Amino acid sequence: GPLIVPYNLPLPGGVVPRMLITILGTVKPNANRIALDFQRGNDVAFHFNPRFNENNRRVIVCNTKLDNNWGREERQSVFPFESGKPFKIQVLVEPDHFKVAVNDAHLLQYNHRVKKLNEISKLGISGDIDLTSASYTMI
Ligand SMILES: CO[C@@H]1O[C@H](CO)[C@H](O)[C@H](OCc2cn([C@@H]3O[C@H](CO)[C@H](O)[C@H](O)[C@H]3O)nn2)[C@H]1O
Ligand SMILES: [Cl-]
Ligand SMILES: [Cl-]
Repeated sequence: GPLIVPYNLPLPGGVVPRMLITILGTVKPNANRIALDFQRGNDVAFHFNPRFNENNRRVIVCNTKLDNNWGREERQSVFPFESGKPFKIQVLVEPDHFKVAVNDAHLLQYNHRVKKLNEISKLGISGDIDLTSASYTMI
């Protein structure tokens, strides 16, 4: 049975290198967006935002939100998600960046702008997905 979206996954004591977060789900048909939000309190340390129809293009927007202001976006035109299809997102925390693979293929990395990794204590998962699983493990 699917989890309820938007879904909140506590990250006890924040994130740390060698921490692997795995999100399993299926994209809804005619999906418009997906969002992962690694949060430090109200701040979003790492925002991972696949957009299925931005001016008829598919793009993943990544960014950080500090004191309610979004920063400079990082955009990646490789777009492995497809409406209707099951996906696996793996977010591996490394010393200098978040490393994201989708369906076992490296997708992008996002350098740490928020430095207090052990305060990034919650992951919000939202958008047009049926969420199957969300978990973490130390590798
Ligand atoms: C290609 O240009 C863009 O096209 C967009 C529509 O597809 C919008 O018009 C953008 O400007 C408005 C905007 C800003 N944002 C926020 O960006 C955050 C990450 O930086 C987060 O994703 C945040 O949720 C989200 O609302 N969303 N829309 C515009 O810059
Ligand atoms: Cl699609
Ligand atoms: Cl910080």
